[PDB]
Amino acid sequence: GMSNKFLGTWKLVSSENFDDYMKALGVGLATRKLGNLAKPTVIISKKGDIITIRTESTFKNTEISFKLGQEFEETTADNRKTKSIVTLQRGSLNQVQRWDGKETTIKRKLVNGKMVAECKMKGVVCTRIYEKV
Ligand SMILES: CCCCCCCCCCCCCCCC(=O)O
Repeated sequence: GMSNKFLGTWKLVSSENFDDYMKALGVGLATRKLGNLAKPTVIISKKGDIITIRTESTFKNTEISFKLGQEFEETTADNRKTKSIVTLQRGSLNQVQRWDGKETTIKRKLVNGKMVAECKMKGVVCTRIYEKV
């Protein structure tokens, strides 16, 4: 299953191309301005085969709980109501969200002890680097 090295608290230290990613998702300007300023904490935990990813920031908190390979309903930080799934691939923790005939992916992987999130929408790609704290 998911590596235990994902478990714990992670802090955003770098974000690249997040503004264009949010645009591609259809996020409006005022929300994007706050989104670009946010430096969330992400807390990954597990109870049995249920994994929880909680995101905390001054602007927005989100939380998803899921089993790998099992579709679930998600309300995103930007309040999209999506059909989502999280699966592993070569140890990467990969999330897909689908809504209104659209799709976006968020791939979270461990790289030299950091967690790197790569987000893709319509060929637009974001990279967010987190330090374990
Ligand atoms: C919770 C982040 C700040 C709030 C930003 C709200 C508008 C965009 C939200 C949707 C995209 C979220 C992608 C997060 C990927 C990650 O975990 O780094």
